[PDB]
Order: sequence, then structure tokens, then C-alpha cells
Amino acid sequence: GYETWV
Amino acid sequence: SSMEIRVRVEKDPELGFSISGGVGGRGNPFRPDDDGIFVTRVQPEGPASKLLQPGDKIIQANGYSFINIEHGQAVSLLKTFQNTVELIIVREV
Repeated sequence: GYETWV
Repeated sequence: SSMEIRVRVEKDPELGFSISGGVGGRGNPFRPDDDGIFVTRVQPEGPASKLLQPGDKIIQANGYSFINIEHGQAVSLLKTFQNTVELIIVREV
């Protein structure tokens, strides 16, 4: 993915 | 100009920020010619709100290098630590 929340 | 900064983010319940980039991550919104991992958004109420900002480049997390790391590997590592993540970031100061 481009942007991934952690 | 650029500095390596250490911050420690407490999970509450996660880190409260998003990342883009990595080897095979299709780039990032800041330094398109850089394969690195970049903080992209920060939750304003969250555990990273006083510590990280969009554009920060993560180069180490709990001792693990994030130089030349894949997007998915970077995500999985950050997610698998249970309690706290000590980050070394590069920031334009």
C-alpha cells in the first residue's frame, strides 16, 4: 500500500 | 539542517501515525527519489502527536534499521512491538 497506519 | 532525533512512542493502543515508502512501496510524498520510510500522517490526539510530524524519515525502530526495508516489513515490525517503539528519525530542523 501507499500509506499504512501503525 | 537534517538531524537524527530519537523519540519513543507509546502504543495507545497503536502508534498513531501512518507511513509511506519502503523498497517496493511506490514512493512517498516528500522525497520521491528516496526509498525510505516516511511519516505521512499523525493522529492529532494520538501517542505520536507531540513527537512526530509528516515528513519525518524513520531510519531505525527499536534497534532495527529501516534503511532499505520493504513497506510491508516496516509496517509489520512497527505493529508487532507490543508496548513502545523507540524511533530514530531524520528531520529537517
